[PDB]
Amino acid sequence: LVYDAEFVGSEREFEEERETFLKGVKAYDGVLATRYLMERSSSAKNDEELLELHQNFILLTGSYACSIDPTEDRYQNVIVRGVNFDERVQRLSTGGSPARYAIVYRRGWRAIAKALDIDEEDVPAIEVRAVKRNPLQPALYRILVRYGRVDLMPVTVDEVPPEMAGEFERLIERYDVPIDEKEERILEILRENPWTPHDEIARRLGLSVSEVEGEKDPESSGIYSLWSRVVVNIEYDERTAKRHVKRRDRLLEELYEHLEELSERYLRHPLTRRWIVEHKRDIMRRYLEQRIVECALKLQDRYGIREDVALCLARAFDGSISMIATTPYRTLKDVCPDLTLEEAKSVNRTLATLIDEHGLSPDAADELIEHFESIAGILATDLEEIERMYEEGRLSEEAYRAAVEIQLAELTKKEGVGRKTAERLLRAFGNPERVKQLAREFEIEKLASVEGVGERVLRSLVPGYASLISIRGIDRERAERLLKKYGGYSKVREAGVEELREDGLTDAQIRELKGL
Repeated sequence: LVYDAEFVGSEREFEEERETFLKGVKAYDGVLATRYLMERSSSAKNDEELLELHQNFILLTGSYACSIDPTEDRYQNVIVRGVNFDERVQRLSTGGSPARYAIVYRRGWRAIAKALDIDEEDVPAIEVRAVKRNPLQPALYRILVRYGRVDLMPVTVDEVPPEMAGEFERLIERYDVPIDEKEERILEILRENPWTPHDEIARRLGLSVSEVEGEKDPESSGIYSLWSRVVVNIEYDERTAKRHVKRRDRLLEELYEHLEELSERYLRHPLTRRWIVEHKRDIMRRYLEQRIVECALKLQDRYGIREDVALCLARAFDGSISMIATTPYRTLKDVCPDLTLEEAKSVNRTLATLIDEHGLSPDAADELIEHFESIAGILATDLEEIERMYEEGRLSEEAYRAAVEIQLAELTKKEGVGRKTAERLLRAFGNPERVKQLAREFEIEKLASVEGVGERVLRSLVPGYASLISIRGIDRERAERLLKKYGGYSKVREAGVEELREDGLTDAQIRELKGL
């Protein structure tokens, strides 16, 4: 399966990027060496200063990865497992660097390491998908890298705020970000355990992994997209960035200094940086083993896949189920030939949705998955872009018709909304998700300025709009004020009487609002 990229930046820019990449590899080797050590014994798995060091390596790994491709244009033709990521990024509403986008994926680093001709080390991996022992809220960790947030990524366990870990919730709240129904379901689970794995969440909510995740953009739906809304609203702080950059280099030497010292307690040979480079492959198969295996038995007992195949797919994808169900049939079959269509539908639900429910060829299905990754990715794409594509004939007739179907389907699924009204809306604002995002943001005048949009469609889209306007004495203009003022319906419902009478609302209105 193809991995590849091409560097198009200046000679001086070229050397800068390799300095960054090579440091990140040095940081990620920390994460691996600490893991090797703790699976050696009982005591090692329970040594406190060992867990703490493990985490500081993870933080530094994240920091250098934020620093890849600062000008958003040093690379082109980024391919991961046969798919061009340039195109992925350009269709997303905020665009951005396809290099950092590629690094969020298991094995994505291969594309970039080719372009930079990295050969100074065996298996020069940078990975950023650490879950159970992550200092930060995991999903958030990934989205900081995607937007190159050198400034926001902390570089020491000590400086990690409770708002990026323990109460990640305050961060959402501080920026008035709109959240949808599905997203509310997710956060429930995370409220008890913020380090709950995505597939486990998926199991307990009866949803596939891709619905849980979403697209790495504000204009989508899932924990990924939710975070993107947030991060894009924090303004960039040039000073912190500077501080982090001068402080980070020294830490990497200090941490390695700390590892050797501790390593002597559990071995007769110390873990020097030299030993690590020496025994790279040896050190990381220990990690990959259990990972691959825990994933092969899952695919058998939770998915009913023959043992030979389960073992094949696990290996190919470095033990990630997430990655497996973002992958088109033909390529899953390409590396695992005994794989039946039935069995592949069992792992990728997106696939089973367009075939069993919408009714397409496996060919058109693989098509849509290739260009847009998932159902969510189709909805995050502008209706007129879709057309432009088919215009120059990149989408097949069967594929083009289907995308148009799924997009309107997201609107016409509702109570009062019809075909042509949904079209005009996508024409005025681009895509469905931006429409729903605006409806949660309560911009009502802006929406009713479109022809076909009256109170019947506002009662269908804007949450708590029906609830508020059906009150006697309140009008549109007024509903917009109050929902914006307090943020959301229930925050009006549960507001204090002093506050609400301050807004000129009478007791008759308040009683009914509270519902007394």
